[PDB]
Amino acid sequence: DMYIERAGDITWEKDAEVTGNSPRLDVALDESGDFSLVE
Amino acid sequence: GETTDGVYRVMTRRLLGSTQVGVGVMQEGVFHTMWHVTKGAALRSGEGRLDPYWGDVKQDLVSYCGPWKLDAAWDGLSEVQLLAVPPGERAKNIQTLPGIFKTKDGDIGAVALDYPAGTSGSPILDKCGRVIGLYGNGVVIKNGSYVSAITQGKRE
Ligand SMILES: c1cc([C@H]2CCCNC2)c2cc[nH]c2c1
Repeated sequence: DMYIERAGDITWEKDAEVTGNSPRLDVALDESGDFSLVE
Repeated sequence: GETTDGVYRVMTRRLLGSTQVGVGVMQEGVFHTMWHVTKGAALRSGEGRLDPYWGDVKQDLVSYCGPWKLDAAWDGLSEVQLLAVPPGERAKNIQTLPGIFKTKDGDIGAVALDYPAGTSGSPILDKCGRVIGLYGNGVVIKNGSYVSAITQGKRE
């Protein structure tokens, strides 16, 4: 049995921590909703 | 139950203790999460019951109590924020510039941020605080790094 609990407002935070790169990838999406890399 | 707009944890007591299986967004009285978090099962909010209304396995999305309401889209140029809600931890904003998933059917924004699986359903937001999609359906690339699509539904 699943239940939900509130964790916060959805807002933009000024001066939030900034990280992560920005890859451009060729991918495929199958009928099961899974992405795979196309090479 | 609680119907206030915001981000929520999706929990279960079926396994050991209380386990977080995912996250979702309450907006305009509709609860939005990824299909793989709930598998389309009913949910509880306090003593209230939320029944599935719409879902699609290929989009990996599901809405409860009404149709999908989130319609904002990544502008393709600006940084966004993932409002990550990891299991056992406080909600935290992480800012990033999305990459892109290029598919035979068009391009989708993607975020190269790696969180535990129970963070799936956490919202990705623009500078106005609009939800542009949900985190948690993605791929593992060459490096072994995880990259999530910015998955958004369609508001009918
Ligand atoms: C978000 C979501 C996931 C899930 C998606 C469904 C299948 N794989 C697990 C993972 C796995 C590793 N990091 C993740 C972040």
